[PDB]
Amino acid sequence: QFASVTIRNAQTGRLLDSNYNGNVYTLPANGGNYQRWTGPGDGTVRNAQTGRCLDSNYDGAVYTLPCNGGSYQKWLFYSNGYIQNVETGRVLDSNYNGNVYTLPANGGNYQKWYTG
Ligand code: NA
Ligand code: NA
Ligand code: NA
Repeated sequence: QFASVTIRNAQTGRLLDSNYNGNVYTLPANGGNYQRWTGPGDGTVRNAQTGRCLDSNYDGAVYTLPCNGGSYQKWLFYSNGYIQNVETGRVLDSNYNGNVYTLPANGGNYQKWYTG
């Protein structure tokens, strides 16, 4: 479990962030609570500001939605930095533009995250 941690992309250095409309992206660190995330212990990754759950689909889109208990909202954190969706098996990824998505694991640094 974790409370109010940042989730930083190892490659870009940008932080996972989201808004009340459910958009997810990365931005440079700004100290705000939209850039913090909380993991209760049920596999969810909840935005500390909005309370919405990180979610994704088989096409690789990522977004936040009200927490609904489903497997698309459950994530596995690996000690090597992967963040894997339980339903799809795809891992969280992002780019220098700030887009966030999921892709099959390919060992790249864009799929490594530092959570703390
Ligand atoms: Na973050
Ligand atoms: Na979640
Ligand atoms: Na990942």
